[PDB]
Amino acid sequence: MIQGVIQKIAGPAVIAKGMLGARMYDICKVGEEGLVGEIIRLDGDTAFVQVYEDTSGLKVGEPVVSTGLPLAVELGPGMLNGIYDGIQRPLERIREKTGIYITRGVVVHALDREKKWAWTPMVKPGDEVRGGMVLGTVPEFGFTHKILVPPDVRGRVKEVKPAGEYTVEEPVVVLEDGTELKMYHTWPVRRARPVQRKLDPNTPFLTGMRILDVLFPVAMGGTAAIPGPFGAGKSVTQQSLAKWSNADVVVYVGCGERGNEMTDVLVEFPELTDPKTGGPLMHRTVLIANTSNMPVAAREASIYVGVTIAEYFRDQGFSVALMADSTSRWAEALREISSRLEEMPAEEGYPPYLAARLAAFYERAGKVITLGGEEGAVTIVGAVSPPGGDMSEPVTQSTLRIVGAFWRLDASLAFRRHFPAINWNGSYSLFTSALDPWYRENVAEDYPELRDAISELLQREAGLQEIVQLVGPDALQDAERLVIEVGRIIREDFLQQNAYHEVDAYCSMKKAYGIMKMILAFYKEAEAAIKRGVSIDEILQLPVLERIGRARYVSEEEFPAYFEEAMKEIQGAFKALA
Amino acid sequence: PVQRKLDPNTPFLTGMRILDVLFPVAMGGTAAIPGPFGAGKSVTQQSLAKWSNADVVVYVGCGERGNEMTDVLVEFPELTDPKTGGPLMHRTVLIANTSNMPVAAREASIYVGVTIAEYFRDQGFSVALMADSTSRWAEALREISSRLEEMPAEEGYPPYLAARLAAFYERAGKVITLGGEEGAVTIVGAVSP
Amino acid sequence: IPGIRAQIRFIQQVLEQREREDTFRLKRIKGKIEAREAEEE
Amino acid sequence: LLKKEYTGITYISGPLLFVENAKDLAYGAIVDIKDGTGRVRGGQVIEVSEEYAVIQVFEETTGLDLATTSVSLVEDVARLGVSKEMLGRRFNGIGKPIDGLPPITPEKRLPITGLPLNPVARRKPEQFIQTGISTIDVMNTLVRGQKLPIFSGSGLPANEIAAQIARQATVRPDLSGEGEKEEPFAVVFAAMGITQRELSYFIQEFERTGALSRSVLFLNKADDPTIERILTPRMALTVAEYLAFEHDYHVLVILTDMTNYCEALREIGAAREEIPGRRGYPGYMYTDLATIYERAGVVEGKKGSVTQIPILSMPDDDRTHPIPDLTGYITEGQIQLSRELHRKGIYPPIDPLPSLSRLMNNGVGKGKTREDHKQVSDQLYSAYANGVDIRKLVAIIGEDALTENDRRYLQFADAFERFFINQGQQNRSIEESLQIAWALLSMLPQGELKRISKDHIGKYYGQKLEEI
Amino acid sequence: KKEYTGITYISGPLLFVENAKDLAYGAIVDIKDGTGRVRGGQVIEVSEEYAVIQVFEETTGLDLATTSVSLVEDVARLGVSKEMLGRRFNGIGKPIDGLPPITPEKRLPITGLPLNPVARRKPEQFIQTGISTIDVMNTLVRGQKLPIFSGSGLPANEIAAQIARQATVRPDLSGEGEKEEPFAVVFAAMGITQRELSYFIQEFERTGALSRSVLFLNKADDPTIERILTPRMALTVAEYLAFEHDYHVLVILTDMTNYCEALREIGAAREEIPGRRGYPGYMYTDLATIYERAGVVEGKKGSVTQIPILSMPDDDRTHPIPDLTGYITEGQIQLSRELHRKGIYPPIDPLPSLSRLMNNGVGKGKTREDHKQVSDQLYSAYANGVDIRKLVAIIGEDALTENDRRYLQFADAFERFFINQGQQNRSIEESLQIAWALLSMLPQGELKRISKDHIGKYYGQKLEEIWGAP
Amino acid sequence: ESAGELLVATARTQARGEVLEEVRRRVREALEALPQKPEWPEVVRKLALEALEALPGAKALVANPEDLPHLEALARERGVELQAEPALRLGVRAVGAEGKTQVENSLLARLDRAWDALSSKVAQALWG
Amino acid sequence: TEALLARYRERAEAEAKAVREKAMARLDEAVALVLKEVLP
Ligand SMILES: Nc1ncnc2c1ncn2[C@@H]1O[C@H](COP(=O)(O)OP(=O)(O)OP(=O)(O)O)[C@@H](O)[C@H]1O
Ligand SMILES: Nc1ncnc2c1ncn2[C@@H]1O[C@H](COP(=O)(O)OP(=O)(O)OP(=O)(O)O)[C@@H](O)[C@H]1O
Ligand SMILES: [Mg+2]
Repeated sequence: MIQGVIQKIAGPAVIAKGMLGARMYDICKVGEEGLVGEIIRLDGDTAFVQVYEDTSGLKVGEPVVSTGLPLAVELGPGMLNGIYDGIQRPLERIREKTGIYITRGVVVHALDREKKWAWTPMVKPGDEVRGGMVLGTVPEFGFTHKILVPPDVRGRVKEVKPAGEYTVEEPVVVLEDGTELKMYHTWPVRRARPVQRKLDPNTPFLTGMRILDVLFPVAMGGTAAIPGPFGAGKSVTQQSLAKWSNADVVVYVGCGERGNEMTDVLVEFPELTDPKTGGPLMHRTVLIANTSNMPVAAREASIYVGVTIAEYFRDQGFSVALMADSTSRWAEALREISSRLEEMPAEEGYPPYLAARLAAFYERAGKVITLGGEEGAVTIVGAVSPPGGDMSEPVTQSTLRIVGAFWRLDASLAFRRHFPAINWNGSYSLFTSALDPWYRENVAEDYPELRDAISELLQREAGLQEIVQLVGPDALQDAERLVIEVGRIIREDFLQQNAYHEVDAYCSMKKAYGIMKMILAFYKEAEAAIKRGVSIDEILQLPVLERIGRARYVSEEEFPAYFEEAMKEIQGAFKALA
Repeated sequence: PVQRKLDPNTPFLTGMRILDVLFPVAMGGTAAIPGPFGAGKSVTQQSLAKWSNADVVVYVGCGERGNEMTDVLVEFPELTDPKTGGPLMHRTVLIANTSNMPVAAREASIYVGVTIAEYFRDQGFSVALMADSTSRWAEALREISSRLEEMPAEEGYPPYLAARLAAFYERAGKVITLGGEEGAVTIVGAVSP
Repeated sequence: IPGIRAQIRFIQQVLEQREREDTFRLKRIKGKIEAREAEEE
Repeated sequence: LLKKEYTGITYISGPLLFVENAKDLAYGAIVDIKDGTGRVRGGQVIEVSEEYAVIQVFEETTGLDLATTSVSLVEDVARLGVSKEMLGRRFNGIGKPIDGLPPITPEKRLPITGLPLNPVARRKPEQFIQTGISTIDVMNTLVRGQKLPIFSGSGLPANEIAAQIARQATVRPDLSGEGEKEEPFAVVFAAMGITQRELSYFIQEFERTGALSRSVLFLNKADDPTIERILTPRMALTVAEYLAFEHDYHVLVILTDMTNYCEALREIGAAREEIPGRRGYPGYMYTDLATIYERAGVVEGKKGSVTQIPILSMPDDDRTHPIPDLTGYITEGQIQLSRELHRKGIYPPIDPLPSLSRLMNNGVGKGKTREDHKQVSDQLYSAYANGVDIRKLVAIIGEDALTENDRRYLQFADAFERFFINQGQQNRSIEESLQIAWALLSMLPQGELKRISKDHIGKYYGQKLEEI
Repeated sequence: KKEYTGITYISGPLLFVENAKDLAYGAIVDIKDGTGRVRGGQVIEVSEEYAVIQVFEETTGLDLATTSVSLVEDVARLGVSKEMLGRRFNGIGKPIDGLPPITPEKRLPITGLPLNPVARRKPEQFIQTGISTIDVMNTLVRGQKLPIFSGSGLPANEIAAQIARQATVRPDLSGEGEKEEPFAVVFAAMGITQRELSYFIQEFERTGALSRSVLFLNKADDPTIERILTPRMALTVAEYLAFEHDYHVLVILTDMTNYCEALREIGAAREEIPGRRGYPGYMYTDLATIYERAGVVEGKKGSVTQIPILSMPDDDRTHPIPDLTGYITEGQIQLSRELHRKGIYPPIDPLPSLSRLMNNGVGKGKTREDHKQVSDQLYSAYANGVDIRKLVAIIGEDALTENDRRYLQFADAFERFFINQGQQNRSIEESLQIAWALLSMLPQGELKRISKDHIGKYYGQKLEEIWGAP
Repeated sequence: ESAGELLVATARTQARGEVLEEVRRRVREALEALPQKPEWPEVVRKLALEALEALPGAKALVANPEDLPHLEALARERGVELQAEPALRLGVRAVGAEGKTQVENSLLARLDRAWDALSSKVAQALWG
Repeated sequence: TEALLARYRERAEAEAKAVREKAMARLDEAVALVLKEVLP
């Protein structure tokens, strides 16, 4: 390879010499300990390398070797049920190797080289192959993992390996051009994987929660954002997203969280069991963890590694949910790295290219037709934590400029035991218009109008909150009091949802449609009753209200009969009773 | 060069009630009219050009829209000279340097216009000058200073900006010309903060 | 309240602009000194 | 011709690389950089001297080295091949087709840098445009040759308004007395860091309308390299000028997001180590934006036209942010959407108070439209402003403390917001918009109509608002 | 004794030494002038032509002709042992108590390595600090980072000394596994003056807490690099003790603001470009490298707990120092200047404080069972009484609702009895007795946050501050 | 309705592209046979003269071994060398004095560099 | 309907084949012109 020696050490930056021919942004190993570094500047016979780890004890004259390749991840079987650091290093192997502390210079393979796999060939000798086609299938935790030929490789099959047990490193298929294709391939994290075409978002991304699904929906392949106020249930919402969503594989990234929060997420997850199979939820998750004291470069590259893994799984033909825990900490890492480079600050110290990086990261999400002709999609839900709850902060300004939905979390509602504590003011979704045809074809032909009526009812309640604060609910006119009572009914029977209940945690579209239809029918009946003469407190005690209050906690297959009974009770109750 | 400078004891009729009454300007005085975009600096200066008692009007389009000069060219020849009664454009000199024209010419346009105004003053006329925007001249100075690798002072402007501005504004004033005749120059400049 | 919030934002923007200008001047003079020391020798 | 290769690369860092002995490169020339792996990427000379030359790379410098990389000259100045057969074609924002069709045969090669139009060669814009939006047609009249950007926000539907304007744009020759029926505008659509959602919406709307036959799209997606975003408006404007002034087309030019263009310019300047502006932006941003905006207008002695509708998002809705601040100093007026009207469900959420049109006096009046137009617009401005300040007063003292005239102004403001501004997707005639305006103005006594002459009041005042 | 000569440039704190390719980056060197005086130094940049060394102290008598520089250590290391308890140090491990030097069992690099995240386990046990406001409403859990936010003139040092004197574990309340483990306290003081040093010495000596404490004392006039290095020394010693000899360690760091100022000075010394507000851009990483060295480890019985102490410069929580501290840590303790001026000690303000690990370290099997409900009810009642205190001044006391007078009395009693505990030490059960006694002032049925069985178990008691809760 | 003429436009465009690539591949085939044409020794000297005049002060010249005997007389009178090379088919390359600048002159590269200009001429000739 | 789309497909095919037949009479002349121009 290209080899040189150290000429000057000053902090994390090391100057090499004798490295004529080294390529930019390629990973270099500096010193006898093999510390990895990245080239940032070339001039003359000198390369400028940025060491990831600490450089104490190094001396001028130590060897420097360039690997000749940039930063990249290994793509193949065995990435499920795993925990990875910022640059895809298995933490469990590191623990079994160096104990409880992380030593500098540890070398491990992201994909275990010792495990056997049951190879199942799909191709035949003499076949033409092109990047993206399936070469075989390997079973993994109830999944049919398809080995994909690398995207750029095009050629003809020469030799195929019979079905049996083989390791990852063993070459399985050899092409007629002399190229050897094996169970895993490699991809640079900063180049997006190619696809045939990006389809528009036309189907919902079922998050399992009524408020999210009906009022601020996000489509498959869309993007979302969510603040992280303490004590608002953000972790519970993210766990429910991982558990109850449509996504076949879940990817979670920790990009600069506290040590104890990372311990919490790494302890909760093993005890979770998905409703699909009853097996451990960890069998569908890939955990990328980073604490604040870890090297900055790994924290910077964690999101790229995660999104590249999600792209690989999408190319494999799945639907993937990708969660970034706090892009604010990643932005802080990026700002620190930019400060190391002596770059002129743009705004609030942040580098000028931050918006471009955020847009480029968020664009990798979407629904596509893969190179193999299958269908896959990736959805990104990235949380942003402003300094003091201020949305004028540049990171939130950039993110809200490109995302398709926003979920304003709030601590005040959680303080009032309303869960999930997501405000209906400031929150907005841009996917409703595109989802309206799908809703008409799928859930009901009138669902958008029902949702609009619900939204208008909420707005009517919000339009007079000042008078009730001034006067009080007891001393009000019949119309205003009925509006506010129906609003409270909505809030505590359709928007709230219990995460720990056995049958209330997950809600389909038909269940919410029934809830909304019942609410609207009750409201129109109450208006007619007032028109023909009735008191509000007479309305409060009808059994239909107690029936709607128990409209939750019913079986999803028992919902049709319960809904029919509720509708009949609503229609009949307001004629027998005033 | 001039022979002697006199105090301004004659008003400069701009034709606007508020400016002619509340905040008057003299024949040899200087005025500054800053404001945001859409405030109406250009409209005010064009109205001054159309309705004023000055003998000759010099308009400098330093770094502004070309349509503004095009409309002036199209519409002035049909107007009436307030004093002599002839075509209005017969008394107007236009120096136009639009925004997409070379940047370094903004600085030269100001000096060319003010020199022409000084010449017409030396002839014995009462000349009014309108500078469309001195902020664009300041931007050109800043760009040149950046090319010279000078040290910035305030918002990147070179430290000698105020000296240039004072030198430009001090060419105005009612004087006795070297021929013994009387003349004056009135400078009204717009600023785009 | 809105007037106070606007004034606070105005003052913050002015302070940040002044800090940025100071940093730019410092880096420019540092680069000039580094040039005279290394390229000129 | 023959190609000359320079391999004396000395220094690579960030987006810039230095070639040692390439004395013969013209300033601003385009070059192609070839690595050891055979992949060729673009570039442009930004500074050349005897000692070396400075070439800025159009994309990332990953994979480049000082040993085997070589640079080849392309041309002295960036040029573009144009033709009439460009209509219905699609490009990647640098001049490369993406629609899968073979490359076009050039009619000419013209510089994307353009040239300053001679002011004496210009002619004053005169032609009324009927967009079908009352808040625009009546009060902020748009004229062919005018550049009228749109000031919006993150969630505000600026793209929808632009698409509606493209769908409904017409010239109405009958009112002006021309009598000449004219072909519809050719629409040049330029994208800058656009998302897949917005791009899909634009493509689907243009397909449904059927305007793709007359449209040229330069698509620079959000994941496309940022340095290439600089050129896309320049190429779009070059094509638009060529069409309008050599084939007598009437062109409408749409620029999706100048905010991305300004941010890319800021990044390039910060790499270049220039003097910052007010918020880290380069100090020459005014001239750069002018070189793009000034290319619209009409030309004396020719029949074509060019019209721009740039779209930009104000950071944090700040009208004093350098992007809208510098944009407003060049363009003849702007349209600012208000988040409050969007919250109140009004569409389009156009706020008429901070909006302005600087060419309305050219294409409005006797012989072009109804002669009462300007007075009606001015009176509407006055009445709306008084109503809004009365509304601000009401929140303090309560409703009951109002007088009758102030209550009447409040009622007029509410009716204005609920009827005039709010029209949805429907298309309104200019006469219908004037009728609605007069119906609203009927709510006030004849003593209050100070701005309007007696004759127009006598001719048009007295009708009811119940017509709609 | 590989020692170099040939100084070529001295200016301020830096000096250049040529032909020193053997010097390692970050090594510690000794600078000797012609008179035999030896100054310390650290190598900050190594190049082929010369190496750059930053002097610890001033350079009054140095010169280019007779100066000599010799290596000491490739990387900073500190000898550690189980017998460091009861000793004082100047911040670089040099003893200052006049006793003979210790025996180094091993030498450890002070720049500790990060913990493996999969090795960590959830904090589950609390610590009795002896202060009611902290032990009851803002419980500190073993493995937490709970900074104490203080003002300028506020007496934080007294609180630090009181905590160091009164902190202890409560293995009795764990029910099962009733056997105590060794406890130790590591004290780090940065940028203190002579009077504060004397006060700390006297406080640690009069009571006898020195027998279970290790002190790292660095003065304001001492070299800056020593101030930078001191917290790393303290945390290295704490980690060694806790994770080798099964010790429960509590580390108190004083005036992280002084550490931040020293970091700013050093960053400006290395000719590094200042970041936002003049502080280094790598400040977040540097602070994380200090805070994140505490926690609990699977398979080990020891622990390390940190209580950073910092004073907000202009009382601005948006100042970068407290802002980044809030990003990294798990709560804060707020000192109220009004409480200080009213004669209440310790002047802890319960409303703006928070403990984010509080819920997971209290309850059944850990503390008295009714801890969380009592804490919530006390917080709500105090917050409700505070606003009535202000509304009385305008609407009058006679115009209050009957419950409002009770809330007034409750707020006054809470201030005069719960917060204002003086120098006395309180058990957790005594603090909860005081809390229940104070709650008994309110009518029953106004305690929405407490379960009925707990009310029946613990209601009906008069004030115990006078009694002392026997 | 407009989609109907979309197919017409796409079909005509693809047919035009097919015939234009037919023209380009035919001229590519013809030019590769030009070295076999006896006029090739008469054109190699013109090519090398152009390459050498385009780079004042060139140090050496590179060409195929088959063409070296014809260029040998031209090299000495200009005071330059001549280099044998497995590559550089049907062309010559002029290297600079310092070894950093090179000038390439072959017929096939000229074809690509002139196709953009001459595409309009070819289309007009086909469809005049 | 589908009849219109099929008719437009057939007219497109007719136009494309007519263009090819038009260019088949001067393919050789185009080759001669380009070989003339690319030759020095
Ligand atoms: N949807 C929900 N249904 C029921 N309980 C909920 C729900 N969301 C949150 N909770 C309650 O809140 C607890 C955790 O959420 P909490 O409000 O404490 O904030 P959090 O997720 O820890 O916040 P953050 O990650 O922002 O610090 C749960 O254990 C439960 O008691
Ligand atoms: N005195 C006036 N009478 C009528 N309209 C006016 C007047 N002043 C300004 N306007 C209006 O202002 C607009 C033109 O303003 P103008 O171009 O003069 O602004 P400006 O302050 O010079 O801006 P810029 O600095 O951006 O060039 C038109 O809409 C015009 O109707
Ligand atoms: Mg103007």
